Amino acid sequence: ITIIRSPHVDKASREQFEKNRHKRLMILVDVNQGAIDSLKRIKIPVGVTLRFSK
Amino acid sequence: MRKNRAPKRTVLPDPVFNNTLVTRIINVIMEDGKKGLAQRILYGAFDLIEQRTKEKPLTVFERAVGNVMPRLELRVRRIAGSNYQVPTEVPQDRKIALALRWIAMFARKRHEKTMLEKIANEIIDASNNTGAAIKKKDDTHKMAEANKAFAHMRW
Amino acid sequence: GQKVNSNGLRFGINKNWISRWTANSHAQTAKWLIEDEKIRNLFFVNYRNAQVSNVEIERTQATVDVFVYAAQPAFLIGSENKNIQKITKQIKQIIGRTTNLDLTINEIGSPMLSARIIARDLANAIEARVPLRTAMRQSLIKVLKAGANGIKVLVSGRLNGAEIARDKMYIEGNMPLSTLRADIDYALEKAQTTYGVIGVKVWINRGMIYTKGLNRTPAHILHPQKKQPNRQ
Amino acid sequence: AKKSLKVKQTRIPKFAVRAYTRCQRCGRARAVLSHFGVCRLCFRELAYAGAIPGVKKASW
RNA sequence: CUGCCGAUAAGGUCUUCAAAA
RNA sequence: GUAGUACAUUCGCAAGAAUGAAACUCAAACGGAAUUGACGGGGACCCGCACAAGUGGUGGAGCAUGUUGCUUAAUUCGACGGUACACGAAAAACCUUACCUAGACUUGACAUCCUUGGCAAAAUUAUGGAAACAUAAUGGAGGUUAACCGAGUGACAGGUGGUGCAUGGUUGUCGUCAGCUCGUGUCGUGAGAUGUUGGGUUAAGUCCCGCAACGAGCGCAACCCUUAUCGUUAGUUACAUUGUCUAGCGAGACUGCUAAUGCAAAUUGGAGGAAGGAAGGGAUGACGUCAAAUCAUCAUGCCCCUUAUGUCUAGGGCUGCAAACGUGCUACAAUGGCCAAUACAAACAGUCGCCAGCUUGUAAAAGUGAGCAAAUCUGUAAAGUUGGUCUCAGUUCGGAUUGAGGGCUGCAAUUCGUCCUCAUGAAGUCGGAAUCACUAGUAAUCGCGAAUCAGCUAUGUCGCGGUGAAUACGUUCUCG
Ligand SMILES: [Mg+2]
Ligand SMILES: [Mg+2]
Ligand SMILES: [Mg+2]
Ligand SMILES: [Mg+2]
Ligand SMILES: [Mg+2]
Ligand SMILES: [Mg+2]
Ligand SMILES: [Mg+2]
Ligand SMILES: [Mg+2]
Ligand SMILES: [Mg+2]
Ligand SMILES: [Mg+2]
Ligand SMILES: [Mg+2]
Ligand SMILES: [Mg+2]
Ligand SMILES: [Mg+2]
Ligand SMILES: [Mg+2]
Ligand SMILES: [Mg+2]
Ligand SMILES: [Mg+2]
Ligand SMILES: [Mg+2]
Ligand SMILES: [Mg+2]
Ligand SMILES: [Mg+2]
Ligand SMILES: [Mg+2]
Ligand SMILES: [Mg+2]
Ligand SMILES: [Mg+2]
Ligand SMILES: [Mg+2]
Ligand SMILES: [Mg+2]
Ligand SMILES: [Mg+2]
Ligand SMILES: [Mg+2]
Ligand SMILES: [Mg+2]
Ligand SMILES: [Mg+2]
Ligand SMILES: [Mg+2]
Ligand SMILES: [Mg+2]
Ligand SMILES: [Mg+2]
Ligand SMILES: [Zn+2]
Repeated sequence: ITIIRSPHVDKASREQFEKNRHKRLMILVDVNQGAIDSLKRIKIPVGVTLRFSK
Repeated sequence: MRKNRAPKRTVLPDPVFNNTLVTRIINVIMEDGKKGLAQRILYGAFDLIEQRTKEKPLTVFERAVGNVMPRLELRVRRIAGSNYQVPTEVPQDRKIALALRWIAMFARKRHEKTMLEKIANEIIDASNNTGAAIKKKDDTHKMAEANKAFAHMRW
Repeated sequence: GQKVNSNGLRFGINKNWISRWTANSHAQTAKWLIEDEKIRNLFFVNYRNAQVSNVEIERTQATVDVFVYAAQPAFLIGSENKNIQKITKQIKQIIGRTTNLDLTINEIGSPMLSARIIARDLANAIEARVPLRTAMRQSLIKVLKAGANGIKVLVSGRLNGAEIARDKMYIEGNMPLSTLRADIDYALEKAQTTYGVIGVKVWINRGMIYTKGLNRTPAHILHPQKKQPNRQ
Repeated sequence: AKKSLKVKQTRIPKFAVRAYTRCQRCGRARAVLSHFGVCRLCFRELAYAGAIPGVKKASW
């Protein structure tokens, strides 16, 4: 996103910002309760976002 | 105020007649950044040269371009009123470059038809020292000869 | 000339974000963004006698977590946990009853070398008709005795009620602003004086961070203990 | 004339095309970022304090 | 290495202070 | 200052010489010396697309947009050399909107504080209505008042109203130029000087020497991001012509080695190396100047209005037009116009969306309708290659303007949306004096995507890739 620095005039002076959506994939073959029950105590730090697709 | 001499990019040996100079004139006739178009135009003119002059196109091109090459260069130097000119010996690299620039400039103004025949006619017309590029070279040479006196003072 | 915000130049490299949440949609990204500003402004504008240095906000799909660092948490706590209930109701009205709050006061260490409370103390002194030269010097000497690096204080405004605005700065030590590895904490405050507005800017140098990482580590809260509660 | 326009923007209009987007922090109408609901000069202040997670300065 | 090359309305801020810490 | 002036006197052929005031007027003087800056059509040295060498443009024509002036009920306000003029405005039909004409309101559309109850506001259907708003209806989530719905009620709310010459905050500019200062000490009666100036080296007040100076701070440089080679981890939604590709970590380049010369920093050459001497680009912009810009992002001292400069709505206006300028687009053409076939990208974006395919349509598009919450599905790449044709004409150039018929968005396209089809075919054949940008994937040029957005002659802005040059001898002139 590009935003003009100045309040009123001088459109030429415009700063920039970025926001990166880092992405990873991880596919589990077979889980079973032995893994699933242990999966309940993981506590994922807020920032990370999950897309569980079953 | 710069104290540094600029580098130089390679000239590249031509891909057909293996005569570097062909690539330079290709770049000179370049317009709109079309490498493809320029090669086609130029190459077509050598084929027309074959059909007309019955001689080797590279030899004709050298005989035209080498004949057009000037010797003296007049540099403008104003002091109080107008400019007294100064004849100086131009380097070899600039000699070929200036020759090519004039060849292209008078070629894109001839009364002829498609620039293939236009540019083809200028080079064949310059191999016999009778054309438009020749007159330009003649004029600067005569101007330098007239202004021989101030050649000693340059700056 | 104009300088880039010192805090804003070091965000995402050596400094973490004061609010860490991911919203659902572009409509829910605006509500969750203005609301946290109200909460932070609430803490800062009122409840000032506490020296609140920074308030962080942590939100999930529906659970709001607040981490509030202060130098004197007794005023927030109140008499046998009175003022505390009041602030909870304040926070609930701003975000909504439908969510879950987990406000957490956390007492702070080394309160001096923080540009927020210093600016607040500076602003209070100017509003209290205290002479400007004496006020900055006492704050400067106490901060240096606290055991930090150079501090830069710029106090621009209608100085001493004058009709022509001036500006007074006082650097004392190495304040490398162009350096990224340095830990510079910056804060700005508006001293509301009867003759107008006074802008105070405090640059503090708190050493060099030679451990690479987007922080995730405390900053001048570690030296003494840091606990207390009100959480769940 | 600012406060009345802010209140009117929150209120629903009688036509769908009558609805415009105004900054939620201040009341600026033009140059509003729908991705954040924040105008260009409030987004700078918020970005320089770390309130919006992930908006760091760019080097490209 | 001496071409040429003229003009620019009036009155105005700005240092408050070291008594001292 | 009057003024070496006037009167009187002496000398002189003459011009004049000698002598020599006052009235009036000012708070100082074309006073003296010295200091810090600025300036010089004064020198010495050094820098930058500055000049020079090239390339493509602008000023000429048509069109888009902004500005000056004029007009109007209003053509809202601000920006005005460089540092304003495709600027605020990253979307003016209604809304926006701050302007004008009208129709309506008064502790008010919004808020708190206080005595006091909650057994609502909405939305929508009727009638009158330009719509505001009124009279009637389902009397409404809920939670007993939480929030709000109110009554009573005066403090007051409200102002895009003035002052950016009262300010805070933010920004342009010199300028990414290499500067600006402080502590201690010394010299000088003093302003002040020293360090910071000398000699070498750089992009650099970068460093090394010298040195009544010794040190320090801000700036400079490096630490940050990105591109260029490789190693390691991982192998689906990439690859699957098997090791590309994507993104985590790490290695790599350190004047590290050598030759020359310098005390030393350091300069040049060579070696190896993907990369050599700031390897390319970005973020990063010192004290300060211009009382530079913004009270119309926001906040705020002070002044002004308070049944009106506040508020709601409908219509008009911000789109005018004898004119001038700025920034861009399209051209004046065979390095091209038109038609057919056809190869090769990167980045970004997408569930009121991207929209594949199919059917209809001369077309914009409509209907059906899967797929995709995304390395999976979608957003046709164009220049370029080949073939046919035009044969240099105001034309098969150029598209303006104008008439008609259609499509989309939206209550609504007349003021004032754009697209398609048909019809017409202005000027313009390289543009005067004078000017602008650029030192390689750069200029030039061809497409693609995103932001604000229901839609928008954005040809604007921010990005991505395809093709891809010419020139730099030098500081004599020119600007800083
Ligand atoms: Mg306002
Ligand atoms: Mg003259
Ligand atoms: Mg006398
Ligand atoms: Mg005199
Ligand atoms: Mg002087
Ligand atoms: Mg030139
Ligand atoms: Mg023009
Ligand atoms: Mg004209
Ligand atoms: Mg105007
Ligand atoms: Mg002004
Ligand atoms: Mg200006
Ligand atoms: Mg309007
Ligand atoms: Mg009820
Ligand atoms: Mg009750
Ligand atoms: Mg006001
Ligand atoms: Mg100003
Ligand atoms: Mg000395
Ligand atoms: Mg020295
Ligand atoms: Mg730097
Ligand atoms: Mg001014
Ligand atoms: Mg209207
Ligand atoms: Mg306009
Ligand atoms: Mg453009
Ligand atoms: Mg053809
Ligand atoms: Mg596939
Ligand atoms: Mg004509
Ligand atoms: Mg045409
Ligand atoms: Mg119309
Ligand atoms: Mg012609
Ligand atoms: Mg350059
Ligand atoms: Mg072009
Ligand atoms: Zn805003």
